[PDB]
Amino acid sequence: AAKEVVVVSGVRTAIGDFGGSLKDFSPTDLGAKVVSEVLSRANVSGDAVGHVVFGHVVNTEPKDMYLARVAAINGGVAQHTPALTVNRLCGSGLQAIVSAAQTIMLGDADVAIGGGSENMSRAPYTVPSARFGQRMGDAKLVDMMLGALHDPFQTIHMGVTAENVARKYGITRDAQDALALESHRRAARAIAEGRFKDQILPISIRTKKGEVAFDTDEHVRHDAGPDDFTKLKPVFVKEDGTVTAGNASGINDAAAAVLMMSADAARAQGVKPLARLVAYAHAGVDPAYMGIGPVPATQKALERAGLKITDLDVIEANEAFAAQACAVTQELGLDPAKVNPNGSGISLGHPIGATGALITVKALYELKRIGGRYALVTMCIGGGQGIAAIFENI
Amino acid sequence: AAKEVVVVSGVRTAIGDFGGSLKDFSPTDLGAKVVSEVLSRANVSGDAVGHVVFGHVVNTEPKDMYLARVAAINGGVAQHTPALTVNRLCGSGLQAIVSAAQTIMLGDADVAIGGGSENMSRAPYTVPSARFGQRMGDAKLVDMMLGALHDPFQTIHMGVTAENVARKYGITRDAQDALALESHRRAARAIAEGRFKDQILPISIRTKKGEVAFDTDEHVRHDAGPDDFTKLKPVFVKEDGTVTAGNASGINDAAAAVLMMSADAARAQGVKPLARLVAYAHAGVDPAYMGIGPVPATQKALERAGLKITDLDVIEANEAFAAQACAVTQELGLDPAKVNPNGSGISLGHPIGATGALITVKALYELKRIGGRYALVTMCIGGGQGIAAIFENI
Amino acid sequence: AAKEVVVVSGVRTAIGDFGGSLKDFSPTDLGAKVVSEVLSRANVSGDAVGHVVFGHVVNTEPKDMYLARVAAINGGVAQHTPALTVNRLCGSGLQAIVSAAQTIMLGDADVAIGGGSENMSRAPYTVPSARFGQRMGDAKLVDMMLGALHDPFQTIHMGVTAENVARKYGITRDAQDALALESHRRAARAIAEGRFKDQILPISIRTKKGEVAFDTDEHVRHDAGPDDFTKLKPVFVKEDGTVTAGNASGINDAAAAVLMMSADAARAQGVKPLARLVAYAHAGVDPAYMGIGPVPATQKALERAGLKITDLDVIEANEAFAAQACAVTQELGLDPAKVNPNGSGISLGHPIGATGALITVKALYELKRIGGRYALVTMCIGGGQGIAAIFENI
Amino acid sequence: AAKEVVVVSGVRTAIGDFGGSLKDFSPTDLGAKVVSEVLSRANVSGDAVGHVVFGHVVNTEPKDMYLARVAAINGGVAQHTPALTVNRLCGSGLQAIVSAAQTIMLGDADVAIGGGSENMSRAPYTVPSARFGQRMGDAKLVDMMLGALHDPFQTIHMGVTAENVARKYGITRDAQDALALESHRRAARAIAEGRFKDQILPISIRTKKGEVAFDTDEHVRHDAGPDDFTKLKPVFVKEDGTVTAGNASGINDAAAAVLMMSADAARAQGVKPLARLVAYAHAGVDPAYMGIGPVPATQKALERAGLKITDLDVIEANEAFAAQACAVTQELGLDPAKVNPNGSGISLGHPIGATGALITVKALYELKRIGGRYALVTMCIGGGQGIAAIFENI
Ligand SMILES: CC(C)(COP(=O)(O)OP(=O)(O)OC[C@H]1O[C@@H](n2cnc3c(N)ncnc32)[C@H](O)[C@@H]1OP(=O)(O)O)[C@@H](O)C(=O)NCCC(=O)NCCS
Ligand SMILES: CC(C)(COP(=O)(O)OP(=O)(O)OC[C@H]1O[C@@H](n2cnc3c(N)ncnc32)[C@H](O)[C@@H]1OP(=O)(O)O)[C@@H](O)C(=O)NCCC(=O)NCCS
Ligand SMILES: CC(C)(COP(=O)(O)OP(=O)(O)OC[C@H]1O[C@@H](n2cnc3c(N)ncnc32)[C@H](O)[C@@H]1OP(=O)(O)O)[C@@H](O)C(=O)NCCC(=O)NCCS
Ligand SMILES: CC(C)(COP(=O)(O)OP(=O)(O)OC[C@H]1O[C@@H](n2cnc3c(N)ncnc32)[C@H](O)[C@@H]1OP(=O)(O)O)[C@@H](O)C(=O)NCCC(=O)NCCS
Repeated sequence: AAKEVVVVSGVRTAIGDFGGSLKDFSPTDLGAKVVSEVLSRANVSGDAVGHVVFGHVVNTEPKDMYLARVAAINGGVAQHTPALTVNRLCGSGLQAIVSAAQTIMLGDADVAIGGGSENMSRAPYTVPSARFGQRMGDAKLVDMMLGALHDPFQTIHMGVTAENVARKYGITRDAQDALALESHRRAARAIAEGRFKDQILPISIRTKKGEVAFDTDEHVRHDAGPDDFTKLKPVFVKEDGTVTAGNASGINDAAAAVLMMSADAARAQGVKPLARLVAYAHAGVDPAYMGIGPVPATQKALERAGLKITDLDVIEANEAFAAQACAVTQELGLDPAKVNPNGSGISLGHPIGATGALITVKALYELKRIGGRYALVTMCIGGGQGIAAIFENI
Repeated sequence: AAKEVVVVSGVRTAIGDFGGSLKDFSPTDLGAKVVSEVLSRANVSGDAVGHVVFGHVVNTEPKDMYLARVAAINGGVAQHTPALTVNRLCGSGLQAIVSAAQTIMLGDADVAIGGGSENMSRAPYTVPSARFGQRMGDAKLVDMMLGALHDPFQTIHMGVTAENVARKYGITRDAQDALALESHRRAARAIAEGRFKDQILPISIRTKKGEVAFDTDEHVRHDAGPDDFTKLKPVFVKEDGTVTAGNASGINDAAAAVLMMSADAARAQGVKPLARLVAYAHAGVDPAYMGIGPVPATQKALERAGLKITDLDVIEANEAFAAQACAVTQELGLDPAKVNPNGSGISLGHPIGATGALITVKALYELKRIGGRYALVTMCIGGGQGIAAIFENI
Repeated sequence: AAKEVVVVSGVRTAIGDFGGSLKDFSPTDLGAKVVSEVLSRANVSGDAVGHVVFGHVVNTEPKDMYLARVAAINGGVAQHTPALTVNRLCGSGLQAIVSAAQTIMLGDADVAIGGGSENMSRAPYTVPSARFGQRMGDAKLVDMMLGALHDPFQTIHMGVTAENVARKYGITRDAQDALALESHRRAARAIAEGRFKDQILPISIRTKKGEVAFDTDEHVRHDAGPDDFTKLKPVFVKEDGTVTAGNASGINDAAAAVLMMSADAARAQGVKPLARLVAYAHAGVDPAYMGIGPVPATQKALERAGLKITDLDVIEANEAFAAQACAVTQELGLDPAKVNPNGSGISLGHPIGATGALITVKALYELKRIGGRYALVTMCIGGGQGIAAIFENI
Repeated sequence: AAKEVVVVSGVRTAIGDFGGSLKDFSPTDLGAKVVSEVLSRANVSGDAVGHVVFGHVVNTEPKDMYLARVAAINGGVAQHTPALTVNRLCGSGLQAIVSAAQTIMLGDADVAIGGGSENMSRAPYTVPSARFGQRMGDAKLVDMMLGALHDPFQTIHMGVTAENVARKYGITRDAQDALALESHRRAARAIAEGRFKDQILPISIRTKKGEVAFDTDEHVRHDAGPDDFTKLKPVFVKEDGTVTAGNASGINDAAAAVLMMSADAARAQGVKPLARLVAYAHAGVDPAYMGIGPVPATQKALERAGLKITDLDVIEANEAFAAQACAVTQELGLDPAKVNPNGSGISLGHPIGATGALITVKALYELKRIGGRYALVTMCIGGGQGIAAIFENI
């Protein structure tokens, strides 16, 4: 049998807007900041880490091809610790946590860090013709940010797959704008009641008026009213459109990480843990319907966990698009009060490579706030996949 | 305990030169070719795959951020199969195989494909200032290929870290050029004797003279003598250099993959496999001496396998630079006659993300050629890492 | 002897700021607008124009290589009229007027249009490596705007030559900021008293609040006080600097044109002319001291005209930099009250390719306002030249 | 009246192919070479030049906006000499000579240099969105070479306007290919007989094999037969095409210049000159039929010279496309045996901005070869123009 994996500590940055407060912080900078902090929060020496795994999708500079290693080293981890970067698109952050946990499960390590880091503001343009030349004719500057949001098979924006999911599963424009408005309100509540304070690492943003601490998710609209959403126009299809800029998640910058140990190593260190890993699962779906990826992934994870949907006190199911999150809640039969209690992608943002690790942090801190037992963390994946993990508060 | 992992089939493309015969084949195109071919070789249906993992470092286009999923789908793997892309720099190809093997070891899958794909000819240039503009003053087009070959801490070419290793471990220029020459002669002999024919998937390269079959590693110099290497000048340092273009590996394009099954699925199907996985290990080292990463990784892997250096019949240790390949062989006490019996990176090329999977294929087919039992696959990793795996012919 | 050249009509746009009101109007768009207007103001059929010549330096798109022809055709000139684009850097606009006048002097035409057009906001970046490729290493995005402001011989900004002129000719920082402040005030006066109303062609700038007329030179600071200038720091040299962002001309967008006829053709058309051409002259100087180009050019033009500095009632001597305009006024012994009566480059802006034609328009309308006889129009030229023209009110 | 203009000396480079032997020589480098050489040929001191005018269309770098001044200064012309760059598209080279001649005709100078320089291999790509950014979505790298070959009104390649002229003037494919073949044979004969040796300035082209002399127009096919042109397909229209790569001119790199003096300065110095300028003329035509621009220009020039078609011993009418070159010869009634006796754009190449000056040199040296008296130099101009000049051997 495989060893048990304990999550001793976790942290996240505040989520920055596209072109906002974190646009000057590279992904390796953010990665290192969260690495150093989870080491501190867990009281673990950087010399005792067995593995580092980071999720990350859009390379913004050469260093990013070394992201996990740079975040680890500059985060204070000894140079003898291996470092891996993983890309499962929007699930990369949770995948990183899964991969790090596997090294503990398999006995290759008894300490491992799993996280993600992404700065979409710094997403580059590429010139595929620049190495060997165009010779003649106009060439293209390729938007790698928009390219990461396009299905590679039909070359359609991820939002077109959201419309496919809305049409197929019967999700109205009214229903989408409902989830969007509430998400903003739950998040505004969370920021007001301070539910995010402990999990967020503040970052001093060197402004010209003197430094200021960036410690609040800036995508949230605190004045949210339903007219703000009904006035918007569908962005991804010309006819019979329903997905808008308002009911679809933002594009954002952020990083997050968790530190994990084997059950034995955590016992022998007097660390007060957040939770323990119960199970995980992966699934693939039709790429044209990638939004409902979380449904089979969540169902397989419950099977491995020996649990039922009704045992889940906290559900972090990323709101990539209101169109698909409604169908996920509907097809699984979830209690919308237990799903994204404090908002998600629509309100908080979607720093794709980091989202999976970031919402794992949310789920665990929510479990402590409410004294719950089981949390589900799931999200959809461009190209047609889903990923899901279940944690137990302890 | 952990389930035994069987490698039933493997394949690689021939290795194309920089700007050479595969310059027109995208990484996802190459990846799909090898996926479809390992499936046919293992006699496994595209609908029966538990997981796909591909190593890949330098994104050449948006599709590449979906590389594993595009290679799997366009290789004929059903859409219900999860796909993951991993980046551990030059170790990514072998990491992909380890990651895929781990899903079998952990029971999440009984069939998994591990591979790697890289086209360095198609490595792009980025424009960091394109999205938000430069306003005034010259800007830069950033070479992402060279970027992937620069240590991200000191911002020095990997070749400089090769000089550090040569200096520290007493690897003379004469010794480096002797290894480089012997690598070309071994590869030229392997080509002439047809040792690679079975493991190579031909690719039809549309030429204006009509289609021709690309099936021979074109970086190899078949009439090389010692003077061809002595005449070259050091390329990476201005003073006291030893590393030349001739005793450094090439930059290349290729793909490779292997198909793995749980031992029980292999028994039941009645396959005639290549090998079983015995053990694997990772290691981190000083980034400035990344070339000796294989030493601690190989030692940790022999420990886990309960094996000794003398039990190894075949060794594929990638020749990133003769400077480090010599130090690796010297520090572990390996027989140079058993190390890379048919050449390696200096003569065949180094298609970064695919090399680890590619040389695994080479190792297993060489085991079959000599009736050997154990093979070691190991390689150094930029940023200061090593990776190693041991296979048993069965 | 050579025929006499009459200026029957002229016009200019308001001068736009770098990134300001005209950033969406290409140079051929502005060129055509001023072409059509001078035809109207002169009551000349587009079928009766013998030549069109336009000055223009920085190509912003392929069309600009056809600038004179596009401005003429889209401006309403018949397709049988030849069209020439000329580049004498900052003197291009006056050069265009000179070249057009020469066709009348030589009897090749008895109707000709001379003008200039420039949009520095739309100045492009180039990629010299893009046609045949960089192969490897970082390449450069070249700022063609900044490149046009750099001396091609020593590769120094035009402002460094201003410091050379200030040092050599004894122009203090106090003296420079004095001319700068007054220039802004004279211009603010001119805008207030409406002196520019008749010469300016308004351009409707399609805003989202409904269209608005852009008819006022927007570089001018109406609140100008000497502390605004003394607080600034020298921009072009680190030591012993004196040229600042405040005493140096702006970079701007604008177009202007004049319509000219032979004396006979103007007689036989009942056109009420602005002025007639008296003489012109060219000079070259040390490129490192290009600022004092106007001095020898003005002296040679007076010789050809048979006039003295004291016969000039209006002087338009472009204020490229306060450092050089002070030396020009000083070395020629000019009455600063007669020099730039309504401001110049520092206050109004410097749309380089159009400036020469634009300030000719100013000089002629000032001659009418004050009932004067002779006007001088001169300017310095990057690379080390000067150009000057003298007109007579009639 | 106007002063008589004497061409005392002329020179050209050999014409390099696109991406060929002159790809590494900037336009200002080529311009300076010919400037220094016409000075040496005329036996005139660099300090005795009244004006310099250079034709140039496609800026390859910032220096090119200073092209005439850089060519003059680096050609050894004293800095007191004014320098002007002119752009009349393919007519720029001849326009430069006319503009320079006009300063002599008008008395502003007794010595002037007229030339042209273009390196199309070095034509750049622009990035219109680089300065202020693209924010989101793909952008373009704009090919400025192709841009200079597109009519700016209908946005069609010049080759499409060649089809219009072929259609309208009944120029068959057979007739176009007959002209193209004969052009190569005439040029190949001229090379073999050494007719160009005296007029060509060799350029040492630094090769890895050692420096070699570039002194032969390398676009010429010396073993061409009718089948080489009949096999080619139309390149510019999808239906009913006639214009091919074989019967269209090349895109090329070269420079040329001539040195002119007033007749009195030539008398006094005792030079042995090439020719005197007799007359010149311009014309505009329908942009869609720009290929017949030379017809009205040549007619207007013969009128001014008081000459007839039959008085012309030599004719250099640039072969932009055989389609228009045939129509030009047909519409004026020229003897094809006198038109381009040694080839033209189809065989020798078409280095846009330099062609007009280059073929002037060719015309004057051919006059000396046959003891002819009068030469016509004419060419069509994109945008719908023509230019023509007549010279007398003396
Ligand atoms: C939906 C999408 C196309 C919108 O992008 P955008 O237009 O650039 O977003 P912006 O905030 O800059 O502008 C949207 C406009 O809608 C309006 N809007 C958006 N959300 C709103 C809200 N909650 N309330 C009121 N108005 C809103 C804004 O006023 C805004 O107007 P402005 O541009 O004048 O400021 C883009 O965010 C997207 O692609 N989302 C999906 C991302 C994705 O695929 N993630 C991975 C999937 S797993
Ligand atoms: C060393 C390096 C900078 C050379 O770049 P390159 O110029 O593109 O290399 P090429 O093989 O294409 O050609 C180099 C020149 O040396 C010569 N050359 C190459 N191999 C040779 C050999 N075995 N013998 C003699 N000459 C050789 C080539 O002929 C060529 O000369 P030429 O132009 O006259 O034909 C580059 O290959 C490199 O960086 N290698 C290291 C790869 C790496 O970092 N891998 C991962 C690190 S863990
Ligand atoms: C001088 C030069 C380097 C300054 O460029 P710039 O810094 O981009 O100009 P900007 O207006 O954007 O900024 C200048 C700053 O100085 C200050 N400044 C400039 N002029 C000022 C004035 N008249 N009053 C108060 N402040 C002023 C501004 O506040 C401004 O601050 P901000 O950036 O926060 O807004 C540039 O305009 C230049 O090159 N001028 C010469 C052009 C030339 O060579 N022409 C051809 C010669 S023949
Ligand atoms: C026509 C045009 C589009 C062709 O572009 P190109 O492909 O770069 O032309 P190239 O000469 O380099 O080669 C073209 C192909 O035709 C062939 N070719 C060229 N000339 C040939 C000839 N005389 N006979 C047979 N074949 C010929 C080349 O060999 C080559 O084939 P390959 O690749 O197998 O070697 C381009 O030359 C053009 O636009 N010309 C018009 C120029 C112009 O506009 N001047 C100003 C207008 S006023």
